[PDB]
Amino acid sequence: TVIVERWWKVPLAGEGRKPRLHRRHRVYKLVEDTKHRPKENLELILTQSVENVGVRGDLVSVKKSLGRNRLLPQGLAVYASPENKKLFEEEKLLR
Amino acid sequence: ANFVSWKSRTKYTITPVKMRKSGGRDHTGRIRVHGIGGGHKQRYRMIDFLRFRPEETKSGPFEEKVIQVRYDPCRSADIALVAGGSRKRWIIATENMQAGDTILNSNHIGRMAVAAREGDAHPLGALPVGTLINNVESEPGRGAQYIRAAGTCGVLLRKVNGTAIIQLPSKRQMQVLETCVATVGRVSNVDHNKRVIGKAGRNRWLGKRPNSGRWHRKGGWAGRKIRPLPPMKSYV
Amino acid sequence: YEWGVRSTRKSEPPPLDRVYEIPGLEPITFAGKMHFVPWLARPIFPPWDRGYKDPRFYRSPPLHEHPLYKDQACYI
Amino acid sequence: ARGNEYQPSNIKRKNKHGWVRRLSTPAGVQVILRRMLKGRKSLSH
Amino acid sequence: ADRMSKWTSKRGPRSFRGRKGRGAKGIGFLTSGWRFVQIKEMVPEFVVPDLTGFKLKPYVSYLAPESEETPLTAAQLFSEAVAPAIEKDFKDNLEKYGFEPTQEGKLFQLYPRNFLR
Amino acid sequence: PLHKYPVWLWKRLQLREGICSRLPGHYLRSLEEERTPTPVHYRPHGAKFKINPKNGQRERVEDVPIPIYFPPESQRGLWGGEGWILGQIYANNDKLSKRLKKVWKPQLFEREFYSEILDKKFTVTVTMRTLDLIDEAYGLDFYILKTPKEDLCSKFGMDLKRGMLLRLARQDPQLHPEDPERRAAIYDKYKEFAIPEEEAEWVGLTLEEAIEKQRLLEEKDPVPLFKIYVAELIQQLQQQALS
Amino acid sequence: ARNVVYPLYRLGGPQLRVFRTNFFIQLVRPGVAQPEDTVQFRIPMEMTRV
RNA sequence: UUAAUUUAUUAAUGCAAACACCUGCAUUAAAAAUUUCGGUUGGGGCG
RNA sequence: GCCUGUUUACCAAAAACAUCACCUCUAGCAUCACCAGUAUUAGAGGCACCGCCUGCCCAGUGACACAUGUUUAACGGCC
RNA sequence: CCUCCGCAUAAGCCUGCGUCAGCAACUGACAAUUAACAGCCCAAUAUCUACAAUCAACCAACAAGUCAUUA
RNA sequence: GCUACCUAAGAACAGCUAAGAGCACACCCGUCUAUGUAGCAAAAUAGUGGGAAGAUUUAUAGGUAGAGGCGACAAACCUA
RNA sequence: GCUAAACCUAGCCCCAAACCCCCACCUUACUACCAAACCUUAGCCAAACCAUUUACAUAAAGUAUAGGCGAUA
Ligand SMILES: [Mg+2]
Ligand SMILES: [Mg+2]
Ligand SMILES: [Mg+2]
Ligand SMILES: [Mg+2]
Ligand SMILES: [Mg+2]
Ligand SMILES: [Mg+2]
Ligand SMILES: [Mg+2]
Ligand SMILES: [Mg+2]
Ligand SMILES: [Mg+2]
Ligand SMILES: [Mg+2]
Ligand SMILES: [Mg+2]
Ligand SMILES: [Mg+2]
Ligand SMILES: [Mg+2]
Ligand SMILES: [Mg+2]
Ligand SMILES: [Mg+2]
Ligand SMILES: [Mg+2]
Ligand SMILES: [Mg+2]
Repeated sequence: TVIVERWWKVPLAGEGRKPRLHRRHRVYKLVEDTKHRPKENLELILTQSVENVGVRGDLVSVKKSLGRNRLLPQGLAVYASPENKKLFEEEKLLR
Repeated sequence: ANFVSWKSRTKYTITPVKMRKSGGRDHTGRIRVHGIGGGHKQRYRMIDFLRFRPEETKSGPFEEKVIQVRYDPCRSADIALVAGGSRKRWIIATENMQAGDTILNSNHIGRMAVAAREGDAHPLGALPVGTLINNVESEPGRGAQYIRAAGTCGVLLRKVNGTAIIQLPSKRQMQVLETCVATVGRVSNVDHNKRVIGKAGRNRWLGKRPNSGRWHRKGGWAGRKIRPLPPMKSYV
Repeated sequence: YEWGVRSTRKSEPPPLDRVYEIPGLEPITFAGKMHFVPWLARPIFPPWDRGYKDPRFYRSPPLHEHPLYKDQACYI
Repeated sequence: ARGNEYQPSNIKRKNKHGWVRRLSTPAGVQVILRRMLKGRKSLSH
Repeated sequence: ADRMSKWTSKRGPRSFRGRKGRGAKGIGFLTSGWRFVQIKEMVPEFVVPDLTGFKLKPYVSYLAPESEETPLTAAQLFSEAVAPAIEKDFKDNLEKYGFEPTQEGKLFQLYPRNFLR
Repeated sequence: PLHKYPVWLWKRLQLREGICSRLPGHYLRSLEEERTPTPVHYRPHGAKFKINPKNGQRERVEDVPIPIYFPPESQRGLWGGEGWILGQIYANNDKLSKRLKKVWKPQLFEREFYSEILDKKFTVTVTMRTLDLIDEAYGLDFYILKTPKEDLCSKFGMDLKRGMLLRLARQDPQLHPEDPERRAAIYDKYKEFAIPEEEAEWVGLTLEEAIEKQRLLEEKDPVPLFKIYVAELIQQLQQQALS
Repeated sequence: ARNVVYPLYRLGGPQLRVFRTNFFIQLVRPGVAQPEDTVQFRIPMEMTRV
């Protein structure tokens, strides 16, 4: 996503008033574009005998393209929520 | 604007169709092409450029009979009313095509070549390499979208595995699949090039308005651009 | 080469509102009103048949309900 | 020859300036609204 | 060039003078050859009673007494029309008394008017 | 002269006069609330006060939002809290050059999702930030049932919120028929967002669509006065019979 | 009758009947010479020939 | 226009992003857009 | 100036513009122009029928191709 | 003594030299233009409609053309 | 609704010699002179003229709209 | 002494208070009747040009700030 920043600073409005904007507060300055950040892996739990990304019951770190585009549609992996990690630690105690 | 296109007839028909001139105008009513408008009134003969199509509940190669070779106002090459089985259709005529002529529309690529007559159609694998061809498809079943004007002809330079290479009359080579249909011979109405318009009125009868009088200065585009030949383009 | 351009064929109806994809809810359209409203959903109307018979608005059956339809074609 | 200009016909008057044309576009709808807010007797041809 | 004048049927060209008419009503339809079919049932039949022996003249004599206006409300017409039938059939299915819930099968419907006037 | 009430109150007055006065109060509360969305296109400040470098004195700061334009294609799908930014730039990021206007459009992706509550794969034009919010919410059903109406900012997303909330409210056995255990797994998973069936039907309606819904509720073919007057008369004669 | 919405006729419907006639009539004297078997009226606009 | 400032705009590439199109950021053009055309001077131009 | 034509409604109808003819450039292609066309075609320009002819030049610009080069019926120059 | 005008239709206009009254067609009241001419048309769904016009015949073309059904 | 170009479906072009031919009406235009200059006319009148089967003229409806259209470039015409 | 002069009240303005208003008619409006909406305002002007810029209860306070650090905000 695109994060912009105002060039001209807004005079502050108060506690119960909104800031009224001039045509010079419409002049923005691109401070960051989020798509050009170094991307992050997401944590998952695979539930089958998948490729080298992991085995049954393990929470791992996958690229978002393989994780969103193959694993989560096909039922192979579940999200790394705190709610299912209880069920899979309790699965690991049944071994 | 209220531009509804006249090109709306869904079913193929032998008859002439009343067609509406554009004047060079868009669907938005503004001129996009200059110098169009005001010619003699014309009616459109629907041409079946997909040369090998079978009729209903028939297949294979089939003969056809030329009933009348006819002037066409909508293009430079004259056309032939050609009847076969239970359907008449307008096709575009080759050079020496008379009334009563008979044409083989074929689909079978022979193991040998096919020493074809002047006006029949064959797939490109069924020809001797180096014959004058016209009405060349780009894909199998696409329809003849190439080499269709009067007197033009293309030549089959070489054919390779599943491949023919046509030479267009611009002398650019084309790589087409082996199994698309083309017709042999050159297109009719030859010596359309050696034609004297004679006066500006005969140029206005064709729907061609005069050029503007605004004097343009010639820029770098207007030399004698000797270019090298363009690379051979394929549709495979 | 199909005859008939896109601009002169029957115009495609606009795509259905995404309200209809959700199973649980009944959509709210301008069928409760009796006129178009652009800020409500467009309803799906049942295929309406004129109950009685009228001669100047007769619509013939398609060419199989005609009681003499021979598959073997005659040439007349 | 100049000044003859207005060369009348009722078809071009209704199809150029009439009510149905003024309601065909929202600009002409705002025209009719300026006529009713001004208070005129004839809002259109 | 007029704006103030009412756009009457006398005014346009032939195609405009043909379509627009006065406040008359359609009686039939046009068919091929522009042949007008007049539908018999669309014509209003003036149902006119017999005016023989009828003793109401268009004016009333001045010796008639003056009374008060009591417009027929729904409670009055229910009262004198229905209420003794209810009282006589109560001292011993609302359709028994002249009530019809639906009126699609009715000839002269009250809402909407399918009679005239 | 003047008006009695100011002009920006007038729409709020329209929520008092007629058909809007008969709207249920939990809907009108949900329109009267003015809360801000999550900052999408601007870094929010840390605290309210901020000690500036130029004179070293703490001065209060706010976080003025960026005006975001939402085209109706954003209401066809689920974008994030984001749309086109209509704004202006200075030409070489110094102000003494030409000012010239720019639209920052977001990057769109026609993806596919599976709602386990509504039990359906949707094809949604979506943004990368939306997918990141789905991952941060651990599922699209949690993401739609967690996001506030203002923040989620889609017509189709509030439609999905209304459909999921009616599916959870009624405990509908049309979720997975001939399998009640799986329905109890889903219905226990999203148990936290249980809402009454009265309040769930009004979730995510616009004001005009709610006027249409309220109008279709209380419309009736009117009572003929014969039934009313027969009720009055048999009740009146039952009052006579007790005399 | 005039200034009354007429009920719409479909094929096979009942006869359209007017009971209390709304429009009046007046026969005027002809200002020009006319045949002896001709009476001239002033119909109000919404009244046809039939 | 080879004046100054631009490139919002199109069209090309390039790199990210996404697994060709779209979007972001750069570069190159074409089309343009905004703006201006100092002074003295035995009138002004030239010097 | 080849011709017939066109133009400054309301001060210029011309030698100006157009034009047959000739030449240069761009374009290998379908379903809203071009066009329901396909290089003998279409579009962008120049000059002005036909007849005898159109000489020399890529230094500079611009285009072309990145084989440092090609281009003048391209801008232009020809002691 | 003029007439290169006239009479109609189209388009336009909307009662604007009809009756009565009040340089030397204006106001009030009344009255009229009457359909055969001309507008205002068409039940679907498939399926047909290659051969100009010009006295249409010889001819002669090119700029390739204004006219139709069947189940 | 003028005018520039176009779209649709229409129309007119006598006579004479023999084809964007010639003479020549109707019709279109406006060379040249004169009148007129608050005029009959915010561009006319009288005569002379160029064209008049064609790139003609014209009635009707439709289209293109001002950062534009349109242009056989006059930087014209787009309601004096 | 002709033209004429005069005239006083229709109404209006600024406040306050109070939150207002049968029939035909989107086809050629005034016609009885048949298979789709949202998208920064800009510019004049001031800066003695112009090109970034240029306003749209009280009190703090024209203060902190911003600004071809200048007009000004
Ligand atoms: Mg040319
Ligand atoms: Mg020229
Ligand atoms: Mg005219
Ligand atoms: Mg001096
Ligand atoms: Mg000449
Ligand atoms: Mg002229
Ligand atoms: Mg002039
Ligand atoms: Mg002149
Ligand atoms: Mg010339
Ligand atoms: Mg001639
Ligand atoms: Mg002269
Ligand atoms: Mg002549
Ligand atoms: Mg012209
Ligand atoms: Mg010039
Ligand atoms: Mg000039
Ligand atoms: Mg200034
Ligand atoms: Mg200045």
